[PDB]
Amino acid sequence: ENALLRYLLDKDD
Amino acid sequence: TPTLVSLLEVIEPEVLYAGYDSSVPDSTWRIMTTLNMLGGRQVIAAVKWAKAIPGFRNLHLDDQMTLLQYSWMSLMAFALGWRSYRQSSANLLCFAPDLIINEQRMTLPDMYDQCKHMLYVSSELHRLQVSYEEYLCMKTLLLLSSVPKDGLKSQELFDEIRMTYIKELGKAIVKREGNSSQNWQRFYQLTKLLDSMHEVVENLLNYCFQTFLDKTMSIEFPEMLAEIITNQIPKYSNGNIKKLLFHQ
Ligand SMILES: C[C@@H]1C[C@H]2[C@@H]3CCC4=CC(=O)C=C[C@]4(C)[C@@]3(F)[C@@H](O)C[C@]2(C)[C@@]1(O)C(=O)CO
Repeated sequence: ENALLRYLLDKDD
Repeated sequence: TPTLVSLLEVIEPEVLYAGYDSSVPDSTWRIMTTLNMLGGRQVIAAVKWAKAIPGFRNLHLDDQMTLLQYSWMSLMAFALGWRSYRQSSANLLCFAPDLIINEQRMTLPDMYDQCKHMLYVSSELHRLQVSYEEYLCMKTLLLLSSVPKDGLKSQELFDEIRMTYIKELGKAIVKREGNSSQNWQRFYQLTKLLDSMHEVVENLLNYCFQTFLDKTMSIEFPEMLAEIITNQIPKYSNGNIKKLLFHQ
């Protein structure tokens, strides 16, 4: 699972 | 109205420092280790950058993740080539302003063999006298250089986005008058360099994958790189990669 990459695409900025 | 290349230019990320203490002597292990930590910070910045490329956020989230996972090394190596090309005419690698690898640092054991694939990028940018605008279009094209075997969830849209940035690269070539068999040769030459990045990346990822997997090497990778690498290693063994080429 690509937890950090998903977070960085889903977050604002 | 702002041009497409001017929109790629404003999203060009700030230069990152390696945090390298030069009052301590160099070693191959020390440099490789520092570069991986820098690499992760640079890849996190490439995610922020990709999200701001006109069209990119319109792709399915899974496609956004896929393109970033396939191309991170290509983006890292291309941007390193640019910084190195702009720094000097000499055979240097400008990883960061505080970590420039000169011909003297290249004498370090096993340093030259990994550095030469990276020196090829700046060598080609020097030789082809690549402009800032051509580079910005080429770097966006490197993000869209690989796709899964069975394509993306938004393939139709991706081919449209990719076409737009191929046209944008055309416009930058023409902007350097130019015309016309001279232009076709510039497009031929620049798209040939884009194709050779697959070969540069193959050599860089052999080093990357080995140093990641072999825990006896004690070569650390930050969360960002460890995650992408863990995901990508099986994709290179199951043939789940269609490397797009301009020349067959
Ligand atoms: C030769 C490979 C390719 C290298 C990468 C090449 C592209 C790059 C450019 C940078 O501006 C910062 C870091 C990276 C992203 C990198 F330099 C480091 O991560 C170290 C790296 C993986 C490598 O040296 C290792 O395998 C070390 O383990």
